[PDB]
Amino acid sequence: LKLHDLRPARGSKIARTRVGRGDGSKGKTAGRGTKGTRARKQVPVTF
RNA sequence: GGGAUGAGCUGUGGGUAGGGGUGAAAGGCCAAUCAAACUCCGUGAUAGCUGGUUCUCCCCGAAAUGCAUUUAGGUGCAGC
Ligand SMILES: [Mg+2]
Ligand SMILES: [Mg+2]
Ligand SMILES: [Mg+2]
Ligand SMILES: [Mg+2]
Ligand SMILES: [Mg+2]
Ligand SMILES: [Mg+2]
Ligand SMILES: [Mg+2]
Ligand SMILES: [Mg+2]
Ligand SMILES: [Mg+2]
Ligand SMILES: [Mg+2]
Ligand SMILES: [Mg+2]
Ligand SMILES: [Mg+2]
Ligand SMILES: [Mg+2]
Ligand SMILES: [Mg+2]
Ligand SMILES: [Mg+2]
Repeated sequence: LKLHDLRPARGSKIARTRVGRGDGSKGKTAGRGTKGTRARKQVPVTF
């Protein structure tokens, strides 16, 4: 009863990763690090 | 300082338009930009390049080597 009693099952919802938001998380390169192709583009799988 | 009756100077009106014009020829000039004007559109062109990418704490923690490469400052697989 009482919609303020419904909650999701544990582990079903996790927070997304926000990737360009300071040093305490994926810092400034947002997990890329590099300076080459992969810093700005994707490499085709066939390559 | 040169020309200053001449292949002179100048007013008004007109014509030639972009791979086109015009040039007593310098790649010169075509509205302060010309080895191909300007504006809008394709268009948020592309850039293996340069720059930037924003709150927190806990655990772990590298690599700068091999092979291949229109390859060597890029990338694929291996290694970590
Ligand atoms: Mg910073
Ligand atoms: Mg990453
Ligand atoms: Mg890289
Ligand atoms: Mg580097
Ligand atoms: Mg950087
Ligand atoms: Mg594709
Ligand atoms: Mg004389
Ligand atoms: Mg004289
Ligand atoms: Mg006219
Ligand atoms: Mg042109
Ligand atoms: Mg010359
Ligand atoms: Mg001019
Ligand atoms: Mg051209
Ligand atoms: Mg298009
Ligand atoms: Mg440690």
